[PDB]
Amino acid sequence: MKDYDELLKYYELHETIGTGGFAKVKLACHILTGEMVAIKIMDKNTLGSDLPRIKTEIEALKNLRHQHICQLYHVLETANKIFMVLEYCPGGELFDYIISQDRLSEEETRVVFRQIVSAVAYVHSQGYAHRDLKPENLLFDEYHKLKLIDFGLCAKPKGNKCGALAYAAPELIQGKSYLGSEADVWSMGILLYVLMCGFLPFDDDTAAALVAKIMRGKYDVPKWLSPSSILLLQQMLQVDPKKRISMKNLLNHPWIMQDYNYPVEWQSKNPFIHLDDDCVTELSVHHRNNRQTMEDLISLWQYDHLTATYLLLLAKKARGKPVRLR
Amino acid sequence: MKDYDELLKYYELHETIGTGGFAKVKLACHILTGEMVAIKIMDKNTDLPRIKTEIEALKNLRHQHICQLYHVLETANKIFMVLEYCPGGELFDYIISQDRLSEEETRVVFRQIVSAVAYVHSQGYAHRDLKPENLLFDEYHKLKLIDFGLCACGALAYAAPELIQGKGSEADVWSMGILLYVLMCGFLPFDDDTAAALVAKIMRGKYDVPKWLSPSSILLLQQMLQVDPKKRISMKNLLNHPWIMQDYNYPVEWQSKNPFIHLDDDCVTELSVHHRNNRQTMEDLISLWQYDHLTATYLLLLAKKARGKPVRLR
Ligand SMILES: O=C(Nc1ccc2c(c1)CCNCC2)c1ccc(Br)cc1
Ligand SMILES: O=C(Nc1ccc2c(c1)CCNCC2)c1ccc(Br)cc1
Repeated sequence: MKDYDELLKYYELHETIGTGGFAKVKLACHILTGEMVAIKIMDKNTLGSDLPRIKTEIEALKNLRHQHICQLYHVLETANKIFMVLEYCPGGELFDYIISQDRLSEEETRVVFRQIVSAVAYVHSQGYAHRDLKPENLLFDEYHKLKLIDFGLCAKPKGNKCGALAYAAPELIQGKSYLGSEADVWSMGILLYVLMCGFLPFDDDTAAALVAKIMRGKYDVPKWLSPSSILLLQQMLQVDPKKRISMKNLLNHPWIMQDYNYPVEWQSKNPFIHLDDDCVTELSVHHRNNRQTMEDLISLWQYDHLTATYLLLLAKKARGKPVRLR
Repeated sequence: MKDYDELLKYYELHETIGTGGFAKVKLACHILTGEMVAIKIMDKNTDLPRIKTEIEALKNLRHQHICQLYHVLETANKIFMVLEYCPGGELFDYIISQDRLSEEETRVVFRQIVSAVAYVHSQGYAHRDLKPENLLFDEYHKLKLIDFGLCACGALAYAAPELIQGKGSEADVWSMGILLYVLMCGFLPFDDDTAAALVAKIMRGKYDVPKWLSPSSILLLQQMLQVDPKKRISMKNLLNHPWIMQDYNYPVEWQSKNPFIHLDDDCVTELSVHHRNNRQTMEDLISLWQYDHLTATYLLLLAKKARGKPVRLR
């Protein structure tokens, strides 16, 4: 099977999780390292209008590297297919966690929300806005840690020139000039509300009635919400993006800090410079090449088999497993 | 979410099995019967005529080897299609995990494909996208044809020469021939890196014959893979072909075992106890086939009865 020749040199294929529209996900094992991955297989003759979104997502994931962002390891392409080798996320969607139970307690919400804030503060530090923050776009890994996905609508608000209406900021609906970041803080406000309430702050049977409600910015505060939760919600759900809470004040907000008593740690634990010597040395022995050639090659970050082997070795080291290539 | 309120009266949602663009497929449980279903969730704002084509065809087609439509729900933002549960995966996935299938195992599978397609054609439809990704295994390892978004220019590698040339039943036979080759070989008879080079190969109609293919398989492949649709084997001669009948000695049974007219009394009686009516009020309601919650409940109860479980609503 043609479209699979190159992929099978590097990965041993396990079960198909399934197929939705143009995209199939298959579990696989990276041969050199033994690590489990998810492979997103996209058919080019089915993808159509979504091809530019696929390219936008790939460009963003090449440049973003964080403990709460689903990691891209490898991009492969044939006549008919684009393959994205991605971080293994068996825990399902935050959406599934919400619908499976009545509303989350303030405490359960904070555990999850502090991870969302970490990811988004990092995205913004890199000059990006995600623009499609919603619970279907947050996955749990096997350590029950959240991983942001679906960067197909993302942009660089200060660089070279969105999704579910219920999560969209007023200024984003009305198509305004902005610093862009502020719209993601509104979407995080919506997520905070839905997590603690089990329903949206703005919802309706028609798109025109929903738009009007978002523009109005009036929402109910249920009796089970604490005063602390109400105060944070008012600061995030400001219709005026200039009056809305900054990422800086969100990171050490009293609600965020409750029970933890330290601010959100958003800085990435996974660098682009600052290579891991153990991994570089082990790659050098496998490829029978000198360390410095190896460093120069890794630093190109081509998202080829080398990028994948380096990143999965680094993942294998973080587990506690030996830093060894088979 | 308002988009999910009506659906969740009838179904308990389980995990996502796939997401691509506007389309997401989620596993679910039908609450009244306890039966598992697949739910295709389509965002209307994120292609609409293809969706309506599939729904129209599936409302009219009912067969043991066609993935069953149970229920269509629509909100402001969503179209939901409740479909037969197929946890055995794509025939495609199955083939590549085995490299290729024996002639024996190919026949078991191919006879089910011929059954589905002969029925589609009997109803005045051509499927036009027959490929191994469009054939799913159910929980009992029986094949179910999906993706009726094209009807009566799918994957070029499965497209008939006369179809590519723009000049409906004969073209599906060519596609089943491609499918027959891939099942026994594990690779395509016509393949290339560009669309123009693939088209040229299909037009010339020359392909390699691997050494492991029997003379019987080679002969059936030549009859299906005729570039001239007038020379190509008919559905009639396919149904009782010597290769088709080898381990079996009876022709392919293509007629549907899944009726629109005949209603099952046990299911009607059980639905009457849930609905608080007599028979005939219930029969008249079922016979409308609206693809509402009643069609789902009837069809799932009938399936619950086919598997040997009690004919009972929770
Ligand atoms: O890893 C993923 N999915 C997945 C992985 C493992 C399992 C599942 C999904 C199904 C649930 N049971 C456990 C096995 C996955 C990862 C990234 C993306 Br994007 C989409 C899906
Ligand atoms: O049920 C379906 N697929 C499915 C369900 C579960 C699993 C799969 C597919 C993938 C194979 N591994 C097991 C998990 C299904 C049914 C109809 C349609 Br259309 C699309 C998908």
